Amino acid sequence: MQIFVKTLTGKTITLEVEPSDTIENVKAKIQDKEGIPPDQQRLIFAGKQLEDGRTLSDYNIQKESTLHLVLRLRGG
Amino acid sequence: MQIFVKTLTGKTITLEVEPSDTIENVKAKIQDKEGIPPDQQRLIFAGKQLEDGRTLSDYNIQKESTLHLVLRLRGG
Amino acid sequence: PLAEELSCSICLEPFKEPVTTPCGHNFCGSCLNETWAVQGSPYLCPQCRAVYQARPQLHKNTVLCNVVEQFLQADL
Amino acid sequence: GSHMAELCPLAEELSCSICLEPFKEPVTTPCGHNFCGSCLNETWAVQGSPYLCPQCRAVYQARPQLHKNTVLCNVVEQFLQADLAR
Amino acid sequence: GLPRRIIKETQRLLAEPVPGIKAEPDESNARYFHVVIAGPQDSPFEGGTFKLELFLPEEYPMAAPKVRFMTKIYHPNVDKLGRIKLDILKDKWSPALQIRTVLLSIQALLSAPNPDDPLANDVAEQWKTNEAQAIETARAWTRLYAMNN
Amino acid sequence: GLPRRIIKETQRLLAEPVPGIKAEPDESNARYFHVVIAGPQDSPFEGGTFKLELFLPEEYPMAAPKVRFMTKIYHPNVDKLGRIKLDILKDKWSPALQIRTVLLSIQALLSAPNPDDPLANDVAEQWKTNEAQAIETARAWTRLYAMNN
Ligand SMILES: [Zn+2]
Ligand SMILES: [Zn+2]
Ligand SMILES: [Zn+2]
Ligand SMILES: [Zn+2]
Repeated sequence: MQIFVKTLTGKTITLEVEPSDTIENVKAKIQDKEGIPPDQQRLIFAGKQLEDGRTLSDYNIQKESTLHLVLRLRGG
Repeated sequence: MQIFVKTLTGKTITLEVEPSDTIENVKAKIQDKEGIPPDQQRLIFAGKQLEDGRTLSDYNIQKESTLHLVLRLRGG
Repeated sequence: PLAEELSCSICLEPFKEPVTTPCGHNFCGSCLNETWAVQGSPYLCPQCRAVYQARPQLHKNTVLCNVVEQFLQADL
Repeated sequence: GSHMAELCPLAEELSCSICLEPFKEPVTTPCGHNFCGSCLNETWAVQGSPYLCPQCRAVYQARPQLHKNTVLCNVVEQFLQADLAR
Repeated sequence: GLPRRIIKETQRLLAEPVPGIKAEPDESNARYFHVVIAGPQDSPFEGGTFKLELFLPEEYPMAAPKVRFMTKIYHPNVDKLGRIKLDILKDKWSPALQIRTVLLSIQALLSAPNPDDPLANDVAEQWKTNEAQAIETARAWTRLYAMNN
Repeated sequence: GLPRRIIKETQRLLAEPVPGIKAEPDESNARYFHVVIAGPQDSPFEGGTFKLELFLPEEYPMAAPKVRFMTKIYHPNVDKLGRIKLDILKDKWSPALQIRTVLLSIQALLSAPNPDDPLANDVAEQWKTNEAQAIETARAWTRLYAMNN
């Protein structure tokens, strides 16, 4: 299956994934595509900040879902 | 008028010039297109190394003449 | 589309005299100048938060310039 | 191989001046020049400090750490990979 | 005489709406944005619809938008006046960030409170020492304030 | 098993010959190049046709080609063995340079001798202390060695 990632500029990249892929994996593909290291990436879906250890299917992220890329944020 | 400059890789760029342009002006145009500063540029035409102060017409360089780019060289 | 690859993440227009940071990210010279003129050390890449303890001097990416120039001249 | 017609005029801009092939994982020097990561690695592994830009002889007193230029990667990837619909 | 980025961004905002987030400019002001963000799934704010004010200062995009909750919310990183203590809104802002990604960031902040560094000290304290109660309170305030308007 | 660059370069050389310069590979060796350079106009070598050997070592383009005059020439920067003291052939080489640009550079060197840093000290001295004589000598040698060869 495929998914989409909306990058900072609004530009949308498409990613080849399996549902068993971790968010880390996705981040690595994004790093390959966008040159942003994973520790600086945050992926938002349904308003959740997705967690590195969980998988795409753990979040019910299915084909042609869009994940929104964001930079590391810290509430203080 | 137009002239051609064969860059290091072999790709040929075209330049809008006047016969009254100095080799320096040309170098500046090459620098604009290729990012090689004039002090590093050397232009060969009819086997001569063209001089910064002289103009295109001093060398009888006419439209669609080709100049060959080379790097700063020093015989020792 | 590469129309988007070739657009600056700061001004959202096609790169103008783009410059490439050591972290491999591109900005209009002016946009990045403005960004890092605004602040003092440390200087961060807008795109990946790569940290520069001083402002790196950069010249324009002539290939990318020319590619955009081709893109745009072709469009017209 | 074939390429999308409108992308064909980019072939020379998008080729490495060291290996003369389309950039592979290109890297951009601070002086604004692009090389396949490997080609530049080889070039500057050959010598020791100072390291000079192959294109403009800009002098670096140490090996600059450089990451791949993703925009140029993706552009090159389009130039190569873009096909018509089948 | 709007800077072209704000025009483009606004256009893209209208054309490419993100689910769970509404942002539209004020007809009397292109720099003032009326925002509504949905509370994130599986959060105490779930089912909530929170109104925010987003404002683009003159130095934008070199400086962050000014963003303020206008709906009351129980969150250690948001005070009684709705002010948001989030790093991307001050020192760790980036001109590559945008309205969209700022709002998404705030939504993520709702999804992931940080009591260890407080803005609302009472709330944050409550959140550390008594997380369950703080969560239930957050859900309650979400019901009372963010299921109308 | 020729590197693709050298193949390409050779093709371009054949297709895009530069005026005043001939370069062809040896049928028995793709890395051995038989070169002929025209003496630059308005140089003491004008009217000359100088044979050179250009050779691509295994490390090319990371290392410079080996280039040697095979025609005898009176030049401060070329010795009796034809060896050429030119910086781009050693310390100031760059892998972006090519056969074409090296040959052009040698032609340029002919058009612009440098006696102050000698390879042939006798010639360079003569070039310094008595330039007219050195030029006349160079022209004489061009006639004797580099015409009808
Ligand atoms: Zn820009
Ligand atoms: Zn960066
Ligand atoms: Zn290469
Ligand atoms: Zn350079």
